[PDB]
Amino acid sequence: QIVPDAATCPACLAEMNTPGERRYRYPFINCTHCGPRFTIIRAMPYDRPFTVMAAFPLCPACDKEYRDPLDRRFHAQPVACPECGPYLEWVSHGEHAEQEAALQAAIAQLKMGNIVAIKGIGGFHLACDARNSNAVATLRARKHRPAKPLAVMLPVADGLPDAARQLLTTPAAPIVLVDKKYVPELCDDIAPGLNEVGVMLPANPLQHLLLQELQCPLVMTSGNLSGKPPAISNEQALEDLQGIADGFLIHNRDIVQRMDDSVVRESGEMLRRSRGYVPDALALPPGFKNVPPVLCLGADLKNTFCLVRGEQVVLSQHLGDLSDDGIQTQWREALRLMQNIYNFTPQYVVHDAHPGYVSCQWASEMNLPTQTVLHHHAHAAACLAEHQWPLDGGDVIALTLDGIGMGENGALWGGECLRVNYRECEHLGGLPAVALPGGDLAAKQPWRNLLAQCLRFVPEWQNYPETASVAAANWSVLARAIERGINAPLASSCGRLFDAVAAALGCAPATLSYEGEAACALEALAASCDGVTHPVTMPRVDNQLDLATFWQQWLNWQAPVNQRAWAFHDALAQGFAALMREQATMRGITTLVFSGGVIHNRLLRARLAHYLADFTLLFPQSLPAGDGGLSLGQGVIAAARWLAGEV
Ligand SMILES: [Mg+2]
Ligand SMILES: [Zn+2]
Ligand SMILES: [Zn+2]
Ligand SMILES: [Zn+2]
Repeated sequence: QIVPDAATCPACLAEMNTPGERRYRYPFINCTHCGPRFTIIRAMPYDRPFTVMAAFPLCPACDKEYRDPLDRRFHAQPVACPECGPYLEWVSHGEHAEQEAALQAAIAQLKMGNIVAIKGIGGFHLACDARNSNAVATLRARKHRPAKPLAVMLPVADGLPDAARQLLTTPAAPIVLVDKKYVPELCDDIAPGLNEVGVMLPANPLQHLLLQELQCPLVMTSGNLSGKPPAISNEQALEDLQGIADGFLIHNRDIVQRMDDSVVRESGEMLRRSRGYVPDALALPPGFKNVPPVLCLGADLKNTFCLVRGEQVVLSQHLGDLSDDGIQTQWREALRLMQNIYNFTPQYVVHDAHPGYVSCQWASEMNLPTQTVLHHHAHAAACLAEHQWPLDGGDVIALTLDGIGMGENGALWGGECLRVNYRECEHLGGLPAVALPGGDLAAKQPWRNLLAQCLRFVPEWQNYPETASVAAANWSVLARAIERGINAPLASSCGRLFDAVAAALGCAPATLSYEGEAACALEALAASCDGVTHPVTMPRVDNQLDLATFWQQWLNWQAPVNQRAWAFHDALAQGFAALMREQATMRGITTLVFSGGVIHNRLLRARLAHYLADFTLLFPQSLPAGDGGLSLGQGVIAAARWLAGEV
């Protein structure tokens, strides 16, 4: 069996720190229990000749250890020592070094407040002293990332809550989001405007050597260019990162598979499932058996694919935005190895119903029967599958909250109440559909969504101080485009409503630098409020939330910004709760499901659970609520349709 890439174990770490050991300070020490796996395999079977390590014949001392059945390194496929293995290389503007000297050059650069690219297990990181305001601002400037929070590597987990330390020290070694109050050493440009910081521990020998030396937190963020796939080869690292990194700590062991760090909350909630979890298979729910080989393509953002067969499913690592330049190479290499590992040949392909998706174009190149699944049906089903809801388990009422997905008859959904089972999705109601002014621009500039909401729902909107910058523009050109349906499609998007409220509070920049930045900012603001008595509501009118009443009460309820943010989350949760209660009770449904990327909002979860104590509630935990779990949903739905003998 192949197991996920694993953090250096205590025994290899001790061997590495023991003077006189042959592997003393060797940055590529591994044994049968730890080290790279999925990332160094060319083809099956798992055997040194079919791994990146075939290039390095073993010295006799190594080979004796590889061959002794009682030795920790028995059949350690990528075992090596300094005599026979890979070695470090340092590259920096006409300066070069190797081995221990390569390591010391990188350490001296980091200590001086410089930024170094470091080769890891599944790609390259950019690093610098996370206490150094100057270094962190220079990294943000060079990478054009003014806001998006940076992951930080700490030497140890001391001082973090027990739940965080437990997750941080598993073989998977994820990034764990922890309250920033636990880590005062971090300069304030690490996650500005947010309440959490992603911390990780050293999990490969090179990282242990660095942190043992530096004894301070290091920014350890992905080594890529925005809009491009991460580098996995030295040449592509050297090329992509030359404007950013002051020097490069690289080496000559190949990485064959892109594998980003996994990201979880301290609570155990999965955000990004990659290194340490891939390629572990998951058991399908009861009633799923003898399923034919199905390839599920997932969706266009935060992509994962899924292989479904028998009574199991296996998800790929995070592969990013499928629209990015040359991402198909990494996607394809990941598909090849995963199919090789599981001896899998698909008979069917399932993909999203949006005909404009890249993933849909890729499906048509495959020469297999294809089928389509609505985006929000798949979110809801991934959450049912994760909770082991049986094939014949019965209908639930689902709340699927995200930015935008294609719904029935070409509609753009993102804030819907649905009656759902593994075969059917019936739309019951939700947010009103509101123009996205400027189409793709509506996700980047929150004021567009505020304008769209004001035009539809807020009489005399120009008189409110919340709308001043909008009001002062020549917004009437945009208003005219909106009336005429020119690049202004209607969407009932929960994410765009967050954006509209964030625009009205002024709590993100006018143009955003990353997807979801305004919603994250609004939630961080709301979470500093412990709850407040307020008059803001979102009544139910038929089967939609009445935003006219909402805006009138919210815009006229003066209070500190945190309390206004809180009141929005509370009113939205109460209004959706009332919709779901009526829908579920009158159909005799006792179980509710919640899914979509907006459901990663902790305040909204907590408020929903508060108003829906009379129901059994299913939220995602071991898979991402967002598009990272979508392939799974597609897979259980295709399986359930086949199992029913559907045509
Ligand atoms: Mg602390
Ligand atoms: Zn080990
Ligand atoms: Zn050796
Ligand atoms: Zn989605």
